[PDB]
Amino acid sequence: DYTAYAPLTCYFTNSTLGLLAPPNCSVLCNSTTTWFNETSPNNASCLLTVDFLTQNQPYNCSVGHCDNGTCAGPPRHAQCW
Amino acid sequence: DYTAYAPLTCYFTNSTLGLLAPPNCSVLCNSTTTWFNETSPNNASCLLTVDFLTQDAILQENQPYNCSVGHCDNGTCAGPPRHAQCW
Repeated sequence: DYTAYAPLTCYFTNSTLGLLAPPNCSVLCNSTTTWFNETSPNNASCLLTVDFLTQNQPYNCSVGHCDNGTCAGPPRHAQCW
Repeated sequence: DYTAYAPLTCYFTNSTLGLLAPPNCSVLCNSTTTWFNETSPNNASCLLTVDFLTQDAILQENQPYNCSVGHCDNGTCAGPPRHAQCW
C-alpha cells in the first residue's frame, strides 16, 4: 500500500503443546509470491512421532525441540491434530 | 478439516536483504483470530535502529528508503551492519 507490511505464512501441526515444526525442523512457508522452506530455530517445538491408528481425530504424539536442524528428544507427551 | 495444517502469518518489513524484524526482535503474528507478538529467532535479519520514510516525502507506492540491517541476538538487533533499501 503505503502502510503495508510483508506477510509470511508458515505451516505447522496443532498440538496441546503449541504449534509444532516437523521432525526435520523445516517449515513450509509462503510469501505473497512463492513457496519455500525455512529451518526452525534451535529449541523450537517439533514433532518427534505421531501415534497413528490403522483404519478424522486427534492422535497422541511426542514432542521434542529442534537441535541443529533436526528434532531431538527427550519427548514430551501431547495430542496432535 | 483434520487434513489442514495450522497457518501462522507474521508481518515484516521488506528490504533488499529480505524480510526484516524490528530492532526489538519481536514480530506481530496472526493465528486464526488471535493476534500476538512472537520473539524472532536468534540470527534473524532485523533493523538495527529506527529507520522509516518520513510521511512528508511520500509520493510513490511502496516508496523505498535507506535502512540498516543487523541480526537478532538474544532479543535485540546486533551488528555488524549491512546496508539495505527497505520498502
